Amino acid sequence: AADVYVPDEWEVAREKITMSRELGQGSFGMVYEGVAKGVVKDEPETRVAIKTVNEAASMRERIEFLNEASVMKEFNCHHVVRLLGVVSQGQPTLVIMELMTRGDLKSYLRSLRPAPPSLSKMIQMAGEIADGMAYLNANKFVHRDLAARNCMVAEDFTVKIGDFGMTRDIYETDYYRKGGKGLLPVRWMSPESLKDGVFTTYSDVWSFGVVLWEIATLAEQPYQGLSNEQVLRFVMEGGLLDKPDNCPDMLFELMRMCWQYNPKMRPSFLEIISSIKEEMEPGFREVSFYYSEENK
Ligand SMILES: Nc1ncnc2c1c(-c1cccc(OCc3ccccc3)c1)cn2[C@H]1C[C@@H](CN2CCC2)C1
Repeated sequence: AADVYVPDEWEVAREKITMSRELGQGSFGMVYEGVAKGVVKDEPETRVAIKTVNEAASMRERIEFLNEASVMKEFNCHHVVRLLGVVSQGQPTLVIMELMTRGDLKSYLRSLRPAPPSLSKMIQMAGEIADGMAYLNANKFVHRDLAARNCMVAEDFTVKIGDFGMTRDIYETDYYRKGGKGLLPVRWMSPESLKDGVFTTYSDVWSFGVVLWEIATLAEQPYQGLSNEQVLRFVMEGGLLDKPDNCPDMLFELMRMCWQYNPKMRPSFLEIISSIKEEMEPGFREVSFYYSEENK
């Protein structure tokens, strides 16, 4: 008997992947743009993103890397970035993913600053993100680091849920580190996450509210002008982000619902999609988790 990563149908021969450029570093190591052969059915070649570890010599980072990639093997949603494969045998350890050609949502939103995104465009982004999150929550996954920087933009401008590795510790389920060296995205965090480190579908809804505010401000810094320590206290004392200039009333109203102090008073992602579904593009019905037979 053994409890090591076991190569499966997701394993890809090393010789079938080439890297061509740097895309940037989120969790773990550099992400590269490249090409993988035989990863998509009836495509000989596929443009892909290829993720590495940060520290070559760390077996623990290696195992954690692969455990986190294995989580994605379960996901099949138009609004979540897809896993395409894994190179686990020998070094370097590689994770092969759907290439999101327009980069991260935060960088995208910043690029639109000098007309600004129309309400309809904003709603469309919101519903796509909420749909991805509804799928994940329905599959018992709590993202914990939802933020524009961890949503990704497709060639066709579809927003999809991305990097969830930044705040996952290797030992967390069995062991606690006293005090805590853990990374905490405080400006995106619910009062109960700030208080006790509790992360649920409800705290993901809180972060979603902050992503809406990022969309409406074109990725201004939430609580700009407060330190990290000041944000933590401010939000735990019931502080809220202000309504952005020229924010459509309906969007701010959504933020307000997501930012109920008590987690049980917050909408679910399904309830958010429900409230905005009529303002989504017609194609949303055909690609969404919300309208799929999985949504039961
Ligand atoms: N698919 C992609 N396509 C194109 N670029 C991508 C991605 C992903 C990408 C997308 C989805 C998931 C993901 O982590 C999953 C995971 C988690 C844990 C272990 C193994 C894998 C990475 C990140 N980037 C870029 C690298 C840049 C990071 N920046 C933006 C802020 C810092 C953005």
